[PDB]
Amino acid sequence: LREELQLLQEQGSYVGEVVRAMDKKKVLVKVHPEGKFVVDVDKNIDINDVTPNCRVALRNDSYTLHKILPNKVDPLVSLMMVEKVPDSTYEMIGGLDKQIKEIKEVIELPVKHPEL
Amino acid sequence: QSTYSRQIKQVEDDIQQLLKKINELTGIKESDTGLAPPALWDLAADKQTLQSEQPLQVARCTKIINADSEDPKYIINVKQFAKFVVDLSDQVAPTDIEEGMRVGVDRNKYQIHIPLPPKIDPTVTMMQVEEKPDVTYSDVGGCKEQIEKLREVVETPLLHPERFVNLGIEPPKGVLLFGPPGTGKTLCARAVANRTDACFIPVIGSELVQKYVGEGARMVRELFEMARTKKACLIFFDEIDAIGGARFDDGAGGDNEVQRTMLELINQLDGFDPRGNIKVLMATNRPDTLDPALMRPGRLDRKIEFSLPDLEGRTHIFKIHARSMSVERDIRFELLARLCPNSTGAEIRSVCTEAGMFAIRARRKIATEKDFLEAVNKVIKSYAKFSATPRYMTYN
Amino acid sequence: TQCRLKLLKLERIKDYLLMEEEFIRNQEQMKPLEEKQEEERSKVDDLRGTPMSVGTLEEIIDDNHAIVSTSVGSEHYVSILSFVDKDLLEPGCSVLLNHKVHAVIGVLMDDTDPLVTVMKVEKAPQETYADIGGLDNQIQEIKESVELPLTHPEYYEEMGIKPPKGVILYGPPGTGKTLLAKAVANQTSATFLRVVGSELIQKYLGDGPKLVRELFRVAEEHAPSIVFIDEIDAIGTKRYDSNSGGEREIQRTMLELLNQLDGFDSRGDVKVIMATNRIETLDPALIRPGRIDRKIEFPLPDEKTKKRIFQIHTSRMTLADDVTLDDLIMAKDDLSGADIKAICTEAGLMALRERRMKVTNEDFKKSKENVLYKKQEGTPEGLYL
Repeated sequence: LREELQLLQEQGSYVGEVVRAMDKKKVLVKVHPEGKFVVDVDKNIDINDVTPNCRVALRNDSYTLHKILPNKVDPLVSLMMVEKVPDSTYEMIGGLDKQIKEIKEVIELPVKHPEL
Repeated sequence: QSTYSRQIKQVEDDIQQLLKKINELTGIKESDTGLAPPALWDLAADKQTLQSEQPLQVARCTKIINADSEDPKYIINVKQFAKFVVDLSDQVAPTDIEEGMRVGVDRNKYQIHIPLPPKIDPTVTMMQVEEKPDVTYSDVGGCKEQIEKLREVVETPLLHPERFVNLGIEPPKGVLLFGPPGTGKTLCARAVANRTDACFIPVIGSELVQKYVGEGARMVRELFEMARTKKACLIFFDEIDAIGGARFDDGAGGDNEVQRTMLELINQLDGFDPRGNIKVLMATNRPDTLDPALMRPGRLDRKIEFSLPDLEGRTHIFKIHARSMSVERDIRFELLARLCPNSTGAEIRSVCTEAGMFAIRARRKIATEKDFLEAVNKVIKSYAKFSATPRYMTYN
Repeated sequence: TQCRLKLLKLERIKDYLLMEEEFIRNQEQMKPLEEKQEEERSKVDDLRGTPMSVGTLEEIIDDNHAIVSTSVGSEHYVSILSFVDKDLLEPGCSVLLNHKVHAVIGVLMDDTDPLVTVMKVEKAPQETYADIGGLDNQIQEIKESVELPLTHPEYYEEMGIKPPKGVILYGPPGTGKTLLAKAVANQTSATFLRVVGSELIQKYLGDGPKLVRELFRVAEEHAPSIVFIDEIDAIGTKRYDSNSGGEREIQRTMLELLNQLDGFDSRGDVKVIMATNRIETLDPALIRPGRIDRKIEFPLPDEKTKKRIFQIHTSRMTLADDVTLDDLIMAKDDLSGADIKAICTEAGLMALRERRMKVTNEDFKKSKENVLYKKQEGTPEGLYL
């Protein structure tokens, strides 16, 4: 408990994500509400144990990395959620049974198996 | 020899391994140092590092009002648009910073070390700029009637204002060069530019239009002024239907963004002041889009039409072009030009280019009659229908 | 020839060995590089420290200062740091700044944008050269213009003309105008940049001409190049009325391409092959002879040209005696190369509907009807003939 206040008090923190990871032992991170910064790697997380577009934590005024958040973030993943895929099954829609066959062949078949 | 060959392959790996040591000493990548000029600069450089002269944040001074607490203060508005009241760092006098002038302030300590050069905020306009270009003098047709008319207005005050004052003639201002694409408004302007040997800034208006309404306008005034200050400047404004279009709105659109900039150019040429002796040339793609302010004499003294180069011009472009080229000389260069229909300048040259290509194709030290006939019969049929001129000329 | 290779090699051996020799040996002996060489390495590394703010080099000023605009929302007129060179900061490249006090520590990054990525298109096409049969003359014309000066510019610039550039591809659409640029591009081995003409007019205001500059600038840097501009016909045909940039946007874009092409810029090694429907529907500003020396008009494809293209597609397709090429070609009129491609692609698709992985004479006969209607359709024309 004694120790917790010392750990707890810190300059602050930031949340960025790795845009790119160099071969120069610096990592390119964009902190979310500010610009991009190029910073040296920490002990815990560096270039070999990171893959880009992995959200990573920073401890402020040094921007050294703490722990890797296992979740991935891209602009594309949020977009998908916001637009929202429908609930309605082809059955529900039906009476368009003649239509579900026609659409199926051109859209669905080449994405599922482009191999064929 | 064999030993020497081995090194060719090798040097590439050898530079890659060494690369952290190269980077530090010569430059680029890890520890960028040039070693030749930053070394020499190093003693002066130490003064700046010690001070808060880094940062020295981009700003322009609104007003130099001094006030109490720390006496030498200036009221500045930064280029990102918020004002700070700042201090003077001792290294200049309050005289050096002046109202409206561009100035540097710190971000960590807000104070002026050295004032920032005024009016050089467009980078976009600079992108296009090549000073004194020209394809080669031979493609022009050399001295045409068109070139000579252009020199009287253009060359002569830049070269000598002395002769102007002596005779007692007002110095000219504006030449308006017009015609549909490819009648060479830009080609002739480059040729006179080189001859006069005045510094030459040509610019496309399409980069002095950028972001929203009013930012492009700031770029045009500052650029123009800067040139005006400069003694013996020639500005060739290249293709303006991008700061030169029609004036209207209909309230389902609007030409505004274009008109703000166009009007800003027009205003500046003579000014509300007498006139300078620094020349402006405008190249326009339509004579149908121009408003009367631009047309007034003293912002446009004589109108010269470079549209569809003249009867003399069609033959000169082929022969002066032909002169340069290795071609047959038993064919009349004028016959090929004459065949060309209502020829734009670009079109006359198109015959020479197509004619020569066949000759290069063979790899002869001349050309033959056959190369010329296929070229010219092809040009008369197809190209002429497909020129700029049938569509544009009726409109204009 | 061989002797030359030895001379070139001569500069390069000395460059690697000298840099290696000098760094280590000179800190060791007397005081030449010595204290000064450590000093540059150390000072830059400490100032840079953690973190560094990224900025972009807008301009360089002659008085040991520069205009950097930083990615923190503030612009700076920086002062140069001791032992960093002003004149190694490219206007193409972005520079790294120490984020405590703004001075250029150095360039570890040149940075990258999604804007670059549009211009650069890599091609590795299913159909390429010798997968096109017939219309043999049309390929030879293209090459005299594009391939021959691009490979060997030396005579062409030397004779006195600017090098003949490009070709304009017009006539009946469908001849195989798109295949031809991609195929010739492999033979010459020119970097193939593909960008649509309609993509250049977009919502954003003033981004439109800037993009066109980038398209040309990147083509030039890559070195041998051809820019295939697909569907350029599009700017002219449509006054879109769906862009906030408006009629203003269309105007300013159209001029910039002309500027970048030749202009006063007069860039070389950049051929533009223009794909259009017709050049009678194309915008009159853009079109004009003497930027493009040669124009090619394809004839209507005949029965004869059609057989050679089909033999190739038959080779790519499942092999059988139930493939009947001749019948389909004969039935059809004097009409495009595209159709030969369409009959083969629709035939495979058609098979999947059946629950068959076979493409037989039945899939083809059904395919002949749809392809023929869509493309031009013979039953209107039969009356007029």
